[PDB]
Amino acid sequence: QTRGDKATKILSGTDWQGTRVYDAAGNDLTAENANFIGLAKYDGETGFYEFFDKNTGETRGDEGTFFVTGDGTKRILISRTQNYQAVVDLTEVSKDKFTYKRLGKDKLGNDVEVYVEHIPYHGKKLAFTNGREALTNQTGKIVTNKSGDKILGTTLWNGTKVVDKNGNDVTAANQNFISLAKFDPNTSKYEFFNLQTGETRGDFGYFQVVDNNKIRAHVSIGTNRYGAALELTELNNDRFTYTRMGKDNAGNDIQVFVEHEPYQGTYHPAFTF
Ligand SMILES: [Cl-]
Ligand SMILES: [Cl-]
Ligand SMILES: [Cl-]
Ligand SMILES: [Cl-]
Repeated sequence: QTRGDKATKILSGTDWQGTRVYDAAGNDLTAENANFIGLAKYDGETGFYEFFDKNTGETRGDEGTFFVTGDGTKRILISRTQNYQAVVDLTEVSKDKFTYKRLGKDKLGNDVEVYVEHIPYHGKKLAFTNGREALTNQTGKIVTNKSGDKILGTTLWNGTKVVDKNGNDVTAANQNFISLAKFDPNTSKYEFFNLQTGETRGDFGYFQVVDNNKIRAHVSIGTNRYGAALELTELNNDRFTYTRMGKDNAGNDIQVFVEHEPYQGTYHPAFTF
């Protein structure tokens, strides 16, 4: 069990409610950062979260993938309904108290570091509006009795091939998806690098393999901020493959499958963050 695994178990064990927002000195800034206060339901098994309104109990319409980094230091959210991502530094994860810090506002409207406290919620029984759906795309063995993250951590990887749903090669139509990829399971850091030059593609941040090894989720904190929760269709020491939208050889928009295998080139890329 990692420190992230321990945190995730605690987040999954109860519903939560934000209580107060404080600066480090304990000045109450809740009214100036009211939007940081709501209810939450976390399901570690499916790597899924949903937020609800503190006063009414109704969904905030914000659901998606969450995780805690392996080292226990950060929570990542990737919203599939509200088109954002967030990384926050965790300061406590205990059965009676969950706290993170981030940027907020003081009474004069200045930027300050604030701490958002939460305690267990025992009000309305909360249910996911949608939940993690079934994921049924598969192109090879998907290992489930070992940590997905640890499988990615075994080697540098590179994209080797892109195929359509019938196995037709469409790699030349999707070269933008072909990178040298580095994954660190302990820190949950990933970075993509150019295969020709060894240099970062400027796409880097935090990743985790979630949902019984069926999703690779990541958030880019680089030049172009985005997140993704990509369904894995093969995952083992020889190969991993995810599916997403791409192009066919004619330039039509189609479902594609991006295969990766352990990298055999000469580069030994370093994280640039
Ligand atoms: Cl998601
Ligand atoms: Cl393991
Ligand atoms: Cl082919
Ligand atoms: Cl394997």
